[PDB]
Amino acid sequence: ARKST
Amino acid sequence: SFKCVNSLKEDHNQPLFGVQFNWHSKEGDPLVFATVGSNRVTLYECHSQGEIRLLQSYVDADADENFYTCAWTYDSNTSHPLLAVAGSRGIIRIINPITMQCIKHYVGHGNAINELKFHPRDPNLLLSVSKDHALRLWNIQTDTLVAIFGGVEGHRDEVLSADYDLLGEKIMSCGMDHSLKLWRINSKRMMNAIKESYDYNPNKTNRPFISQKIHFPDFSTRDIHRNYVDCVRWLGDLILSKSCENAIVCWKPGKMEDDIDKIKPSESNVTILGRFDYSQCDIWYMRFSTDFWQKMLALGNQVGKLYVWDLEVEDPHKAKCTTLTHHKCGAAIRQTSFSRDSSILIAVCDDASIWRWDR
Repeated sequence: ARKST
Repeated sequence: SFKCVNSLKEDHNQPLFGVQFNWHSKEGDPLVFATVGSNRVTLYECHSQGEIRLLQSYVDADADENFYTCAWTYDSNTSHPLLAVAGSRGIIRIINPITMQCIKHYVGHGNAINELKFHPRDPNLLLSVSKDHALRLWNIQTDTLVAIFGGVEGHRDEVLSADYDLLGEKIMSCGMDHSLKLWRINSKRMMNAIKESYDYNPNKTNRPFISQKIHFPDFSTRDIHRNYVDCVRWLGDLILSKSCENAIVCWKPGKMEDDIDKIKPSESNVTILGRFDYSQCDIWYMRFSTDFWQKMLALGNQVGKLYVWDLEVEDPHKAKCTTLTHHKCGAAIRQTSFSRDSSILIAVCDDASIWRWDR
């Protein structure tokens, strides 16, 4: 899971 | 009906990770919100015709600080509001919102603070959740660390969110280990510790103040989400929580009829009472909020869409959803905040933009 794109 | 009446952009171009309206503002004073992002916190005043009046900022001396979160309380002796901020340096700053002077700070956490919450009945009790796997409870009157909630049975990865229940008797936390955990603060032990924290004055004793080490949650579940749980809120005895799976689950510990205060740490079941689905919110650190009354629920997603749920229905799954879009709003919303009277909704974004929605 990423914190941002 | 919410209509978009204004927007702006802060000069640093970094994500605005948080926004909070001051719900302790005086009768007749204009409505005020704080935004956190970059190494600053900024206050704004809401005025008619959609105006968002820029007031004053507090900027950390460290260029490398990054504020993530803020929470409002007030001084318990003077009625005056206070704003606490924290982020990546793991340092809590108590800020005088009038002058933006940093009144005092707390160190201890081994890393980034991801969220702050104040107790609903005691304006001094400040809860911090950290990247070091622990939560801490502070008495910001006597400047004491009341307790650390952690240990091997506590969170095994970053704690991302927590919420006191209505009376402030229990905490529910969530984080990167996929679990939601319950910590009661109305045990003899914890009520004793809070009381002792109030009797502590370092000038009149020789002892340091001894913190509680709370190493066991009163309930734990990994059964709600299958990824990072990044936001939690009490709804009465029920829980609202989200991961990055485009869903907010409404649920309770134990079986349908089980009383929350009769739930034991061995409890193995949870009951799912509803799930509110939405689109394009698979990044983590995306927080929903509720109004003062808990009649509504607001969440922004990663492409600038807003979801508002009318919770004024007789069962959680009956919630009425509505949506708010603007063609110029295409960056990720990290957090929402309602004014105390719910006439205004504010959304803040990864491109440093601030969006104002009026009823």
